[PDB]
Amino acid sequence: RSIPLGVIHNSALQVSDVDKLVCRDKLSSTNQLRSVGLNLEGNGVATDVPSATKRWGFRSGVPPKVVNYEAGEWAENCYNLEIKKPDGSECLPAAPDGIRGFPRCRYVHKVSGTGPCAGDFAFHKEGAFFLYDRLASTVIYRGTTFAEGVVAFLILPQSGYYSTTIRYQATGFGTNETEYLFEVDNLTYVQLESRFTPQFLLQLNETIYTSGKRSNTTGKLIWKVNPEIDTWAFWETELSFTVVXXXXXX
Amino acid sequence: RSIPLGVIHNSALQVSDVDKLVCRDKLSSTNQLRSVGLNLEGNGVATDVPSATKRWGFRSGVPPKVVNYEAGEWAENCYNLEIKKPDGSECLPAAPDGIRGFPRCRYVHKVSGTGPCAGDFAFHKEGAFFLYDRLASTVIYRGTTFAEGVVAFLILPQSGYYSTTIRYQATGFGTNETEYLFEVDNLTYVQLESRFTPQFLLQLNETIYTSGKRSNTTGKLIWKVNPEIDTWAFWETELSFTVVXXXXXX
Amino acid sequence: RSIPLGVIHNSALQVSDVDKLVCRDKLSSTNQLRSVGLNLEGNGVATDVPSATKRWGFRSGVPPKVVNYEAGEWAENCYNLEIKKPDGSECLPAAPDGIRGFPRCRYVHKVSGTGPCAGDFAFHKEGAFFLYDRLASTVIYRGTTFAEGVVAFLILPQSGYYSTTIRYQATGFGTNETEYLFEVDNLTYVQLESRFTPQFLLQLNETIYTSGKRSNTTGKLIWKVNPEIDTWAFWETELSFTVVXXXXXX
Amino acid sequence: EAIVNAQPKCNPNLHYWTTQDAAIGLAWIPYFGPAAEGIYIEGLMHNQDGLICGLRQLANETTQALQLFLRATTELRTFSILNRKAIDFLLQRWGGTCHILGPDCCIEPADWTKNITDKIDQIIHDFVD
Amino acid sequence: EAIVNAQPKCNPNLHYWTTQDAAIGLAWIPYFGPAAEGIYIEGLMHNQDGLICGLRQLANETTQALQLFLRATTELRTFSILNRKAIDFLLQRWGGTCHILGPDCCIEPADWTKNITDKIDQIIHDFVD
Amino acid sequence: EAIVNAQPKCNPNLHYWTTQDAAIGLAWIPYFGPAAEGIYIEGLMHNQDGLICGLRQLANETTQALQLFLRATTELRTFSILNRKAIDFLLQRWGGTCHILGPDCCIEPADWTKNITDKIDQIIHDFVD
Ligand SMILES: CN1[C@@H]2CC[C@H]1C[C@@H](OC(c1ccccc1)c1ccccc1)C2
Ligand SMILES: CN1[C@@H]2CC[C@H]1C[C@@H](OC(c1ccccc1)c1ccccc1)C2
Ligand SMILES: CN1[C@@H]2CC[C@H]1C[C@@H](OC(c1ccccc1)c1ccccc1)C2
Ligand SMILES: CN1[C@@H]2CC[C@H]1C[C@@H](OC(c1ccccc1)c1ccccc1)C2
Ligand SMILES: CN1[C@@H]2CC[C@H]1C[C@@H](OC(c1ccccc1)c1ccccc1)C2
Ligand SMILES: CN1[C@@H]2CC[C@H]1C[C@@H](OC(c1ccccc1)c1ccccc1)C2
Ligand SMILES: *[C@@H]1O[C@H](CO)[C@@H](O)[C@H](O)[C@H]1NC(C)=O
Ligand SMILES: *[C@@H]1O[C@H](CO)[C@@H](O)[C@H](O)[C@H]1NC(C)=O
Ligand SMILES: *[C@@H]1O[C@H](CO)[C@@H](O)[C@H](O)[C@H]1NC(C)=O
Ligand SMILES: *[C@@H]1O[C@H](CO)[C@@H](O)[C@H](O)[C@H]1NC(C)=O
Ligand SMILES: *[C@@H]1O[C@H](CO)[C@@H](O)[C@H](O)[C@H]1NC(C)=O
Ligand SMILES: *[C@@H]1O[C@H](CO)[C@@H](O)[C@H](O)[C@H]1NC(C)=O
Ligand SMILES: *[C@@H]1O[C@H](CO)[C@@H](O)[C@H](O)[C@H]1NC(C)=O
Ligand SMILES: *[C@@H]1O[C@H](CO)[C@@H](O)[C@H](O)[C@H]1NC(C)=O
Ligand SMILES: *[C@@H]1O[C@H](CO)[C@@H](O)[C@H](O)[C@H]1NC(C)=O
Ligand SMILES: *[C@@H]1O[C@H](CO)[C@@H](O)[C@H](O)[C@H]1NC(C)=O
Ligand SMILES: *[C@@H]1O[C@H](CO)[C@@H](O)[C@H](O)[C@H]1NC(C)=O
Ligand SMILES: *[C@@H]1O[C@H](CO)[C@@H](O)[C@H](O)[C@H]1NC(C)=O
Ligand SMILES: *[C@@H]1O[C@H](CO)[C@@H](O)[C@H](O)[C@H]1NC(C)=O
Ligand SMILES: *[C@@H]1O[C@H](CO)[C@@H](O)[C@H](O)[C@H]1NC(C)=O
Ligand SMILES: *[C@@H]1O[C@H](CO)[C@@H](O)[C@H](O)[C@H]1NC(C)=O
Repeated sequence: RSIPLGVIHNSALQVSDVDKLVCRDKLSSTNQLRSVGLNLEGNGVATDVPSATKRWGFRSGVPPKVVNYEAGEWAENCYNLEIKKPDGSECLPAAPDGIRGFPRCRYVHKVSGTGPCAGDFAFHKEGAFFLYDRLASTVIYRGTTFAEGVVAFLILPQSGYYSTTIRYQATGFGTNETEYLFEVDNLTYVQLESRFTPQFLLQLNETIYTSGKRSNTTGKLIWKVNPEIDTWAFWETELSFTVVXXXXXX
Repeated sequence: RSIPLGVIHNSALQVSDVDKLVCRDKLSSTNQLRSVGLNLEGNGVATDVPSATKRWGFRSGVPPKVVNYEAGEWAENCYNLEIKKPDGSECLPAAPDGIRGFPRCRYVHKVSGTGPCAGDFAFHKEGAFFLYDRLASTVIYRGTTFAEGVVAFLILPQSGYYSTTIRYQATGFGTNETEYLFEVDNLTYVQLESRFTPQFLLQLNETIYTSGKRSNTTGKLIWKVNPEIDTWAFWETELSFTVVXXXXXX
Repeated sequence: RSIPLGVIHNSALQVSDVDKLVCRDKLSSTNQLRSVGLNLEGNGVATDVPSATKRWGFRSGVPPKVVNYEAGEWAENCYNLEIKKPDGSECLPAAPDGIRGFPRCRYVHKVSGTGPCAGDFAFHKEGAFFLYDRLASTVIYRGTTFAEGVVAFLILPQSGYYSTTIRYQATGFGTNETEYLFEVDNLTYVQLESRFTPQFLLQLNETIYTSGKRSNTTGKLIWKVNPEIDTWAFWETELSFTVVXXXXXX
Repeated sequence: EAIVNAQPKCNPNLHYWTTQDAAIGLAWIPYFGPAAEGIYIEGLMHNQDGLICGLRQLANETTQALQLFLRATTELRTFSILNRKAIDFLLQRWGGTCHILGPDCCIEPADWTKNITDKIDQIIHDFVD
Repeated sequence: EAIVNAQPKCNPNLHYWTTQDAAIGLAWIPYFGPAAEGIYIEGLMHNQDGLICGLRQLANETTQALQLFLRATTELRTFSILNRKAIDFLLQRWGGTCHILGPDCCIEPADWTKNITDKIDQIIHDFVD
Repeated sequence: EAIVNAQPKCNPNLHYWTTQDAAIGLAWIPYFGPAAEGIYIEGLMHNQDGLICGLRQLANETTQALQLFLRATTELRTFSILNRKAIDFLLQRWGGTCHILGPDCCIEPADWTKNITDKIDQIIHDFVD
């Protein structure tokens, strides 16, 4: 169909197009035409890595497509994927020339791991876009920070920045049997669940470091949080460790 | 010069431009502006591989150029070239990103073989374009199906699909001493001539298979059609085999 | 800010924009809109290789940018750089597809050599552009002839070509300790200074050849011009050789 | 000028394809939608008003100006041919002062004429004392 | 039509970034200027007139037509969406003859009316002999 | 504002090249035509009205706004600077209702004035009974 256009009439936003304005409507400069990228975050979608990755999938036969946008929204959750196949080959294409990561991310969820990747490109299952630096794509690029979102086109009428990288390891990526681990260091991991917020993950990381709960050997140590530990949208808001290489954090 | 524009006046198509319309002429939407690709087939050109390849040639010093077009014509004959030099290097460049083959071809004449290729790019000797998927180029891309054609620009006023690949082998491609063979299988070939239609080639292929005229050894078998066998444009329309490794099909 | 536009009013060129014209101003065709590239040469900048290279520098974190221009100025001095790091890696990126050298150069100063190249891209320190074939860039491309210049945008109202390549060798390129040698042949060089004009370099080359002052061994011979030898802008205009492997040309 | 088909033959029918396709459910989502081979619609145009044979000759005659345009542009071209045609169309009509009742001004004061000369009968008809 | 936000939630505030930034000295020179991370300005818009929650629903509803547009175009696209919208806007108003006092003609002869009917009192008032 | 050349020198002559070239035979065919080095025409402009020295200063002063424009755009830019200037020109004149005899409306009702006040002598002159 024809691409809709947002215009302000009667102190309210309305969808319209250039062919259904009235002579009273005045477009005197291209400066009144604006493209904006809005994050799925703002609509109330679950942003944890298990929930977010379920919205993406691999498909072949569909070429990727790209559209510009001028202004974007500060994101709390972004994602940066480094996925390989079990044979070692890359699942995602390198970012084309001039495609930089999404510029404003409070938490960048960097996910490394493996999966079958039964498809040439990773698309958004719900039809949304992957928002990069002033560029929206239909597919995910390797190692490039993105926010999920959608684009609107408008006719206008005539605060420090901090980013924290949260690293994960993944097995069976893409399938319906995907497993995630939160990486404390290269040998200490926490089995991840959907209910863990970014703030809880950063405090669990600070607790493990200061309490000496990191692995002090050459082997891999994986902690499990017991379900008895728990603590809305992002905008509206005594631990015992014993080893059982699994373990439990009560 | 200035690019001409097709406009309908007095129940007839006329060439004009936006600077020589009258106030009666009404262009109220970019939807009235259309680019169309027309196939040389429709003008009555010989479409057989020997005749068609004579219209192409290699030249250096001229960069390739590309133009978009929105609508195209169903083609009976398309071409897909895989040519190398005797030293093994490729004669034609890989198709740029996002250039797919021509989307509607009844017969794709796939030509593999060798030639000197005295030139960086292969151009159309008569100035025509090579039509790909909604993209017209001045040069041929490697292994990419194209139809020869030309582009028109218009101001508008306010049926199953089957494709058959016909494979050829070529020596001396580009020169005036080019030889072509129609490939029945990897060891059975027919010496090609200009008068062989696609329908005749497919029936000759079906006859050779069912009659057991394929090579039953490890060597190469080449059939020749005797001139006594024969049978307009595409839109207006008891065999004896003995071996003489050449042979004859009477 | 907004990109200024040149318009002719009262028999003089004025800076303006499309939003501050009067109804008397008539723009009836895009043919009246023109982009032009003007060479820094025309403003009186020193064009010798030592002076010119001081205006360029390496910087990281800034992506390169490119803008089209339609008409350009014949240049007396152009530059073509082939710089490597001491480890052998290239300092400058290969020219993108379709970027050809500046088309009109009386003297192409080809500079080969080494330097630290502390930066991903080489920019113009004074904010000017590097002019290629109808394309202006913010960065220098490897082995691609360019002229320094700037771009203007205009609203219009409703002689053989010879090029000479002058080759140089450079050490410490980019730093404030750069050394240049004018190459007579692969074993005979002249220590370069800012005051040497292209015409003086070509006559010094012709004198060295005809007088047999080229190196007649396998080693490297470097001539020095004594300061007693000397001879405005480009548009307004008995030698003794003894060896001292240095030497002097009096 | 008119279009004179000077080709050896003309196929009078245009069996064409394009991508100018209300979607069916989730078919608009690229992950669920058609492959690249299945985005085309087809149509068949006949030679009414000789438009097809004229179109074939028009595309043939467009080539020289099109090739000369492509030679003069760099493959980093940043403008479309048809959008520039649309802009030139508007600049031809409205790029200068529109003198009403002029040959180059596309303003018809028809109803405005029979709104003044119609409503003269409000001052000449009401001339009583 | 109007915009009906049908999302599970709405963040009523838009903390946005853009690159629509008088330069400070030599900061405009790319060699001396900011890195790619430092070219952004920030702003905060609140939900006055419900514009933010309407904008989120608008971007959501734009996706289908946007995806269908991207499927039909080749990634060698040579035209911008917003420039084509601007051209279509002008073609809608001025692509044909503007009939004064018509519904599709954006010409107001207001002052021109009270310049004729005002200056009738130069010929009907001066009718003396 | 005016253009004040503040450069150390000015070359008052512009020896220029461009590609704005009736073709000779088959020279338009890329296979037979010129190489990339031979597509240029040359010209020589002198400093009449000081246009050349003004042009050199204009290009110099354009750089800051041009660089700031290039910093804010992504190298996937899909619009041309000059086409957008042409669109903005039309939007400035015709982006709203044109009030006749206004300062921002480029409509001259000159002949339309002396077509009404001329043809008043068809009703005031024909007032006989
Ligand atoms: C400091 N910013 C503020 C005001 C000027 C500068 C640029 C930015 O612009 C906003 C804006 C919107 C409406 C009116 C004025 C400024 C803006 C947001 C998105 C896209 C473009 C501009 C916000
Ligand atoms: C089903 N098709 C048919 C009619 C709508 C759909 C789209 C296609 O459009 C034609 C067309 C031409 C003139 C009027 C209406 C439709 C078409 C051909 C080439 C380029 C664009 C559109 C033909
Ligand atoms: C032979 N040249 C001469 C005149 C026609 C041909 C093309 C070139 O055009 C000039 C020009 C400028 C103003 C009026 C007429 C021609 C020109 C220079 C720069 C960019 C475009 C055109 C100069
Ligand atoms: C109303 N339509 C009908 C007849 C004229 C107008 C335009 C359309 O045909 C177009 C066309 C363009 C591209 C592909 C297929 C049809 C057309 C315009 C001019 C000349 C021939 C066909 C069908
Ligand atoms: C006057 N401005 C004020 C309020 C309406 C007009 C436009 C601007 O807000 C824009 C906007 C666009 C992109 C980023 C940030 C603000 C806007 C337009 C429509 C709906 C919501 C916001 C602020
Ligand atoms: C009528 N022409 C004559 C004089 C003004 C008009 C424009 C043309 O010169 C152009 C020009 C542009 C690019 C290359 C060469 C010439 C021109 C416009 C403004 C200022 C200087 C020259 C020559
Ligand atoms: C738009 O919103 C609806 C309802 O929340 C949702 O089902 C749909 O997936 C959204 N579309 C996109 C492209 O995100
Ligand atoms: C989910 O995973 C199970 C493996 O336990 C598999 O049998 C099933 O087919 C999967 N479902 C889908 C929809 O892929
Ligand atoms: C952790 O592992 C990564 C992946 O091999 C490696 O790049 C990094 O240097 C390691 N860090 C430490 C502290 O060992
Ligand atoms: C985890 O805590 C350590 C201890 O300060 C810190 O260095 C590290 O950055 C933290 N990790 C994250 C992801 O914040
Ligand atoms: C050594 O590592 C274990 C985890 O395996 C950790 O809990 C323990 O605190 C470390 N050692 C000491 C003495 O704390
Ligand atoms: C156009 O038609 C003429 C006559 O059939 C032919 O000679 C010429 O080569 C054609 N041009 C192209 C570009 O095909
Ligand atoms: C055609 O081929 C013959 C070889 O038999 C050669 O002598 C002749 O030069 C060729 N003609 C052309 C035009 O290349
Ligand atoms: C025929 O030869 C081609 C080219 O090497 C090869 O790819 C193909 O597999 C062969 N087919 C058979 C049936 O041998
Ligand atoms: C030739 O005939 C065989 C026998 O059915 C068939 O498999 C093959 O596809 C045919 N080749 C072509 C090019 O149609
Ligand atoms: C074996 O191959 C020949 C061709 O060389 C073929 O004509 C013949 O039919 C085959 N053998 C038999 C018994 O048919
Ligand atoms: C413009 O001219 C001034 C004065 O000559 C100079 O300082 C400045 O560097 C120039 N700008 C560019 C971009 O060359
Ligand atoms: C210039 O080079 C000298 C080396 O002799 C160095 O000490 C100095 O720091 C350099 N100056 C600059 C500005 O780099
Ligand atoms: C001079 O040296 C260059 C660089 O290795 C080489 O390419 C060229 O062939 C040499 N020329 C001669 C005459 O030795
Ligand atoms: C130097 O002189 C020789 C002698 O003729 C000539 O071959 C060579 O091209 C000259 N070099 C340059 C850069 O002109
Ligand atoms: C041999 O080379 C020297 C430079 O080293 C040159 O000046 C001299 O002329 C050459 N030999 C003769 C006999 O001239």
